Amino acid sequence: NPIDLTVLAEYHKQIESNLQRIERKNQRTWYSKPGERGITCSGRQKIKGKSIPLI
Amino acid sequence: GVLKIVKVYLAVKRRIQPGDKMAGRHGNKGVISKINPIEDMPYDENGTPV
Repeated sequence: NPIDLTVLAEYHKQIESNLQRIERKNQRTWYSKPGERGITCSGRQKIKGKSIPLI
Repeated sequence: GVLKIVKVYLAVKRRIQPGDKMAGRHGNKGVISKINPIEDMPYDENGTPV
């Protein structure tokens, strides 16, 4: 009877597999490719300036 | 890379003030120097101001 952390490896593999499934689904439906027509909108984001003192 | 876009239009109303550029159709430009009241105007003999 030596020491044992097989349940630790199973738990860590379960965490890795569940996180890989969720992140694969999110990176599947957020960086998809639009088809035959192109990007149907535009980003249009612009940043203006401010008056920032320097004390 | 983008999830959703919100587009917001705005509308604003600009009156006139000393500094704007008005000009006829014959090439005679100008910047509005002062903005006088009514009673400091040259009126004719009938009373109507200019």
